[PDB]
Amino acid sequence: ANILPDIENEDFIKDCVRIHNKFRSEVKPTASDMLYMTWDPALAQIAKAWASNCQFSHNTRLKPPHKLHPNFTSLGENIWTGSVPIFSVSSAITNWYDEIQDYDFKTRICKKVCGHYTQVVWADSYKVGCAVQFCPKVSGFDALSNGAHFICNYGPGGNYPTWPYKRGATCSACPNNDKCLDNLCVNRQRDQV
Repeated sequence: ANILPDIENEDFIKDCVRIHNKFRSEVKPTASDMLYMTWDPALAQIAKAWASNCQFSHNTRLKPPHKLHPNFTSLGENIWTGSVPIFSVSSAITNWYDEIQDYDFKTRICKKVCGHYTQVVWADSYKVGCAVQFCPKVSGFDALSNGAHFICNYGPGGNYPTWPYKRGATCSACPNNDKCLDNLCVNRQRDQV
């Protein structure tokens, strides 16, 4: 019934990009510097290779002295793991974003887990690529069986110890001369796939 898409499936790519941007467009407080996010198939291959390990833990080669993508020094990563029937790109990314309920923007205090949310709305991250793997078992879950294991990687990586974006009037601190589209800074060069 539920299809787990491959990393080149055009609808899968559209869903990942559109749904990330919708959350980035709609943040509160408004963001002055939120970059428009596009797909990167090299990031999706990286996510594919790591998701294939079926581990609920970060790719060990996201930071120096590794360099998996030739254009980013450090990569970010969000992981979602759950049942095949419940999986969709929309449900997984929304589950990441909804950690906002536990994040206090003013103080950066997180009541539980907030680093999926912060990476979704990380202003400086502008490339994403994702993959979902079918996993008979996922390490780090004992009960789960025959699950969907969905990984997105982000370039450049976010989740530095600072606010995920610069709060301010939308698009008021875009790079260089960038124009604004739905509250996002766009740039023909960055945005090409």
